[PDB]
Amino acid sequence: PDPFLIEKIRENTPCMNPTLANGITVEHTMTRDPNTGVNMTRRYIDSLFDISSVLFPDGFKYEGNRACTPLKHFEEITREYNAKRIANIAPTDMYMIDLMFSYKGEMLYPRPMLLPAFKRGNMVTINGAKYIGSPVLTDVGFSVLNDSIFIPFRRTKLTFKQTDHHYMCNGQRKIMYVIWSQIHNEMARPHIESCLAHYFFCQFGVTQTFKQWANVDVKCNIYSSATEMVLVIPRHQESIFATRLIAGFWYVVDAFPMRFTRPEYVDSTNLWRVILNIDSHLHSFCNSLDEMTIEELKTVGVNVSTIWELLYEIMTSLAHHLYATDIDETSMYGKRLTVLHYLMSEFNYAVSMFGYMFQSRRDREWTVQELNEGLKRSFKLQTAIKRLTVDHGELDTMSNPNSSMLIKGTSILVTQDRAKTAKAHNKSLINDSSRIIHASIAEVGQYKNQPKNNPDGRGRLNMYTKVGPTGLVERREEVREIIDNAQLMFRAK
Amino acid sequence: LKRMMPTSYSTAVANAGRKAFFLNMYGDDKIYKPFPDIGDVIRPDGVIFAIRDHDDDLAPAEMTPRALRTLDRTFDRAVIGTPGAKVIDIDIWRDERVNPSPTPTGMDAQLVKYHTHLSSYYRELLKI
Amino acid sequence: VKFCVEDEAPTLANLYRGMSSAEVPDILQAKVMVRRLTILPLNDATSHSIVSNMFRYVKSNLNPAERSTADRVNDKRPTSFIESHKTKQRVTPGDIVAYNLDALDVVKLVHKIDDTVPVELIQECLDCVAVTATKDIYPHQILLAQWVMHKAFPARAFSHINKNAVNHLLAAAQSLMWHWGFQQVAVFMQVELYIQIKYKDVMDELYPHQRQQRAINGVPVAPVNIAGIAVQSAHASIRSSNWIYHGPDRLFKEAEQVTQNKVLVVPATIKSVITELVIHLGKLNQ
Amino acid sequence: LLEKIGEDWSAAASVKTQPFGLPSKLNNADRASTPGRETAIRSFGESETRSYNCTVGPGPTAEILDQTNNPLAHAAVIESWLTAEKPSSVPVAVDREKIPFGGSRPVAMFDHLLECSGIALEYAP
Amino acid sequence: MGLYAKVVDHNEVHDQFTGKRIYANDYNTSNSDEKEEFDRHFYSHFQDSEAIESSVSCDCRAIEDAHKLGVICDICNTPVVNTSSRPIEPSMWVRTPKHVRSLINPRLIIMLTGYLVTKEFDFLAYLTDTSYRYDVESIGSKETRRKVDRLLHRGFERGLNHFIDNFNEIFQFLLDANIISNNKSEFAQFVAQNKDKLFPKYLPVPSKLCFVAESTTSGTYLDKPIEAAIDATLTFASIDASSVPLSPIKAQNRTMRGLRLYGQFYEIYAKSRIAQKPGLARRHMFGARLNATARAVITSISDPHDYDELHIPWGVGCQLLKYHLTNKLKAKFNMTTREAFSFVYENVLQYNQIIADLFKELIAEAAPYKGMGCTFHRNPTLQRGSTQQFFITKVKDDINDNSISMSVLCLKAPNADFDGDQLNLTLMPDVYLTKATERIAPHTWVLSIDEPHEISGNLELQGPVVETIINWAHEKYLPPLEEWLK
DNA sequence: TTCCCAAAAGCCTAAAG
DNA sequence: CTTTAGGCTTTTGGGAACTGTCTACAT
RNA sequence: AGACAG
Ligand SMILES: [Zn+2]
Repeated sequence: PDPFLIEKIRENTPCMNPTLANGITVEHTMTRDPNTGVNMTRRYIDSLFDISSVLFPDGFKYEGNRACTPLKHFEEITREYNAKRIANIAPTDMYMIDLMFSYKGEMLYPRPMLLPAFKRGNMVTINGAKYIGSPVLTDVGFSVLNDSIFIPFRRTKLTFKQTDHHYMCNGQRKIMYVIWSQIHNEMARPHIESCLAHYFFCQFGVTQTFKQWANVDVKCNIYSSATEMVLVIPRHQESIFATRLIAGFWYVVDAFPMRFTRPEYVDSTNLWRVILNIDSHLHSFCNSLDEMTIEELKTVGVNVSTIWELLYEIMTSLAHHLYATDIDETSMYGKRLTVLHYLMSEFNYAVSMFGYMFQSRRDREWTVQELNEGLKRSFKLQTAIKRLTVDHGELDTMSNPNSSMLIKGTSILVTQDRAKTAKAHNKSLINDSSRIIHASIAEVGQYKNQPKNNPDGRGRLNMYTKVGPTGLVERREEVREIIDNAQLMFRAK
Repeated sequence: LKRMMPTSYSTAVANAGRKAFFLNMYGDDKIYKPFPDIGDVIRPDGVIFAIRDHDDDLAPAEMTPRALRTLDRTFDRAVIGTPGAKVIDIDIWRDERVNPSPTPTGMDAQLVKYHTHLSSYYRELLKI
Repeated sequence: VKFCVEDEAPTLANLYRGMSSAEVPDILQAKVMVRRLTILPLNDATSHSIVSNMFRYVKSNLNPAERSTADRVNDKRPTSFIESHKTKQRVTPGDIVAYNLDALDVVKLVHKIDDTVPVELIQECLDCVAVTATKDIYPHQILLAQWVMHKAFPARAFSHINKNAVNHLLAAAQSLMWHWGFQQVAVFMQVELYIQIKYKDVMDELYPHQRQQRAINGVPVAPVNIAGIAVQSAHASIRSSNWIYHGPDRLFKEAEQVTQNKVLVVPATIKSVITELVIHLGKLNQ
Repeated sequence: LLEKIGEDWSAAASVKTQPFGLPSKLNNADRASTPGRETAIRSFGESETRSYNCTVGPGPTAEILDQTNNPLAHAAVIESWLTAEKPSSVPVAVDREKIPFGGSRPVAMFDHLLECSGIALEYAP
Repeated sequence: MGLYAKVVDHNEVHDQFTGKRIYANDYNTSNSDEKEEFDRHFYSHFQDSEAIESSVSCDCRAIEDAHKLGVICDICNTPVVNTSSRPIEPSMWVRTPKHVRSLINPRLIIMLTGYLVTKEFDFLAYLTDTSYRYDVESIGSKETRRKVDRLLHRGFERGLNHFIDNFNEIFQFLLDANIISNNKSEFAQFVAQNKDKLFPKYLPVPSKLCFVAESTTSGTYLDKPIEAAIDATLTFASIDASSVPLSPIKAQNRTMRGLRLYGQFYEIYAKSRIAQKPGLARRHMFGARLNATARAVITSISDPHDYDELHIPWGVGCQLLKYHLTNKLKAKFNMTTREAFSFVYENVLQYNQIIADLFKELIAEAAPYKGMGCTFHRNPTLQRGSTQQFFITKVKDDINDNSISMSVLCLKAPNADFDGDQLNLTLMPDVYLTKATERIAPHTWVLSIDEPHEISGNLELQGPVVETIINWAHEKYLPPLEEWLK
């Protein structure tokens, strides 16, 4: 070929994204700060421990983690363990850190752990097998699905659904949406579902709830059941949130009311808890909000600081997403390209369980022996790796007969349902409003690149995608123009 | 089709300890060679290792120089690759802290050779 | 216681042881018672208571396982259920059928070993097999037949082929021994129940692959030839018990060992004859 | 050029058997030990045995599945191949008088398991 | 005439065994020796994840030779039989304890479990054993509560001996009011016709091959359903492994517990290891893993040929016709069978004139046929043409051709296109099987199965041939008829 | 996972001693 | 009048393509 | 049970 021709072809060609071509997992896992030499995984571990540090008994400080010497790495991998110094001969690309805690200024036994040590091109070698580490396209703060607001926490994976209900106002029948959410996992007379207003009435008094979350008063315009009790509200101080509370109240009361004899007991709390008495579950739900969720909700445009504020926002501001949603599940803009949160799901779960089962024992003095036993039983060597090859669907087996990492290696995205992969499910992908055509594919993902994994364009990643810091999918302006028009046609009626 | 010849890289793994010993497939009566050297060519019948189970009572039957060269398709364990395929390299792992060496004397020449080279390489890495 | 146881559951483990448851418761218761118661214381317171313680114781025881690893019970989750366990057999059955049909002939295999063998010896050995097939086959016979016939018949097949094939191979090996001159060992082939300096040097030259031995009290020891221990095993097997001869009368007369009582007296210088047989096999092979 | 270039052909006159007599899959060490794969292909599935039972009488199909399932029948087939002046065009592979039907391992297992429950499938009289 | 199920009298099977009868009652367990003997009789063990070498062996792994066939092993008092052809017989037996009248047939237990056993109450358990705890006020149903009340008011004794001895009256009461409520006529007739076979004295514990334990690094892999069976047997062991002899009521309770464990085991095993998509009936009883079978990419011959003509390649021909080549080598050349296998395997990846001549002579000696008869399968098997007979005619001399020259005409009968699809090939080992397969030969799908007098569309010529015929016939190489005449 | 479809549970209503 | 039969509505559970290759698996 | 081939 003419060298000048190749030069002009290069000049008249847009370059790809070095962030995405060289491996986005590489950047989000194995990138060192210049001020201090610390990987992204190490910083993520420090962030998780700093978040969980609120649950320490005043002196169990988490000092940090260090990088283990390969001398110590080999000594710790190959332990005695009943007179058999067992070693696994395999490439097994890994690196060891040690988490160090402090108690009143004195060191404990450091807990060593192993970490994947991704290579360029999203490549790892685990137990002698070459795996490809793909990012997971996640929703930033919460997802809107067919009829649901799906919000994940560190522990729970909650879903906010809604139904319709009837109530009489001024003698005329009216219909309002009641928003519910099953939270007691063991849960799975008309059968009803746990309304959010039911949780409000279970925690606070009914009059207390109305006064605290609205400028509305309650007696015992007029609101009454359909098919006794009477709730009277000032003629001018009305709101949609108060009406939703009334609808949820009647939804929880109309089917049950064999336990309602004196209406004044409705202002109490034990009666509502009986109607729903797992006070441990109630307290976990109350203190079931963490820093990462709050930060993500702030990023999206919500101002949650307490879970009750979250319930108020969902009941008043985010309920718009339940019946007529401005955003759509079909698109892929405004989404994160998360890697660590899914790779370290095992480690995140281990840290959470350690914290909870450590706070739940006692609030008394802690001995060094008991702390060491807890750390030994919590932070093992392969805590974050035992389930990498079986429980994580973002790590696939590499079978690329090419020298190019773009075509199959570095351009794979995995949906959350396909990311877990522990379900072993098949949604049939046809009767799904999620997998509809959207112009977002053309900018995020590759249409006409249709593997049997995801036959639509969401399976792979568009290599020119503009992705900013912290793995947020940004929108390139220019093509956006054309893209906008296409979207309208996709919804032509 | 000559212009389109894919290149295929393959790895053959064989374990020989107290269970079995390598046969002689790339050496004459004088020189014992279990597997091809680096840069060597596999036999016209692609066969490597061909390890035979170790039995003392069958010594004058399956340990004579003719029996070592001869391969019985049944009762022996060979790894069969593409014939004429040039050998890229060999990786040798040895457990050197067994007082009775399971491999009888004579059939550990190339093994010790490559293991010594690899040991020097890793020792130099460790020294660095 | 128862219751416681128842509650627781148881586981398985327881168963383981065985036882038843128832027873346881018772035882436781016883234881417681024883233881416681016783122781315681018562018173115281512280312590514791017683118751517581117782318761625781128862638871523780128851558871144980826791404490222481091993010796624990795990319920595997099983592309079907019968073939869910990875435990195969080392040998294809068709190879065994072929080796049976092969060993059913003796003249071809004998001429494969040595072309210069009279057929009258083969006929006498087959006539003796026609009577000897009722009784049992003993390990020394199989070992000698494996040693003598490996240039035409694999040794390990002797552990898979049927009894009639083993009897025919014993007849062929006895004929080969009788022709070679090792009549004493040939006598010990179709039977019913009822190393010197020059040899060492020659066998070491013929069998350069020798078993390594443990260093005694720190000082390393010289290796021991595997053919030597095989010869010792055959010698011990032959001297294990007394025997009744069921074979050709001509070979029995040539053996220079005749006893009025219906017992096959083992010659004092039998290990030397076995060593000579092994030396002849080694010379023939290499 | 693409992958799936071939070289995965699996021709097997006779396949090594499990202790419970039935052909099995090939483990890595035992699959990399033969020139070309030596797998026992499941060319008689439910659909294939349906087509055979319908197009041909169930007799020959049961005979094929008995030769495959019963190790003695397969040994007889190989013996017939080896002990014939013409290995091709063998008059009868398995002499059913010497080897009667009903010796197939899966069917014997099924019948024994039912008999341990107190039942047995038998033809109507 | 059909195929129905028949109840088997376990007493007849026990009497017809006439061999080494060892009972599971006499395993006191709780010690190394008896536990090891029980593990030898039960628990077919695979010590390591490695291929075994004992083609023929006894119950113990001590007689590794195969010529000792039918020799009773002194250690086990069991004859030596082929491992693959080992007879499938009940491993153990269970007899009635010293204070139990008889044993209930497991089929009867499973049949009664469908109706008597209920979530809110276990009628069979209440009727049979005494150590059953229940609360009447805890019954959250109404029909079940009424059934329980009626049963309580009737007032039967809760002993196993009473249940067995007075089974007629108890069963009639179960029929009468509401207890089964369906299939009354069939079940009553079944009980009336096979009453004697429902209470056998002896009960067989299934074969050693039924229960598999595979020991390996990280423990000993077992199955789930086996567990139930184990418990049942262990229960009967605990009947006799008691320091203090059990009272007759306790013996009846333990016997009923063991019988219920057997019933649960058989139900679960029939639901899981047979009924499921992978299993015994739907995986092995109707075809699995043929021998003398090959599978290869279909590349064909675009040459003047026959439709019943197939070309198996060098490697497939050598491995598939392994014993045919061995027979030819032994018959012609003074070669031992070991040398024959060595030659054949050595010359699979390499070409020679001798083996090619042997293939040609085999195909020629297949006299009243084009070659060696065989069946050819395309998956999924939808139509008659998915499976079709062909005749092998020539192994290809090119070692690089791992291809299978099926005829062009027979392509449309399956959905076979040369886009990189592997098809299956089964070698017919008999002339009788070839004659039987002649009904699956391609000439059977010529006539359309959906049109009265029409040849099926599967016989239509392929694309290139049709286009060639078009470009030849439909050409203006002559003037029109009027101009041709004028 | 979600849709198919049969079988057992459960419920109101009705007929005979 | 009391005590069960009968048929309709709920709830639950087994089941959901064929062949072949490869991949995963102790603490 | 995930991918791939048809
Ligand atoms: Zn035995």
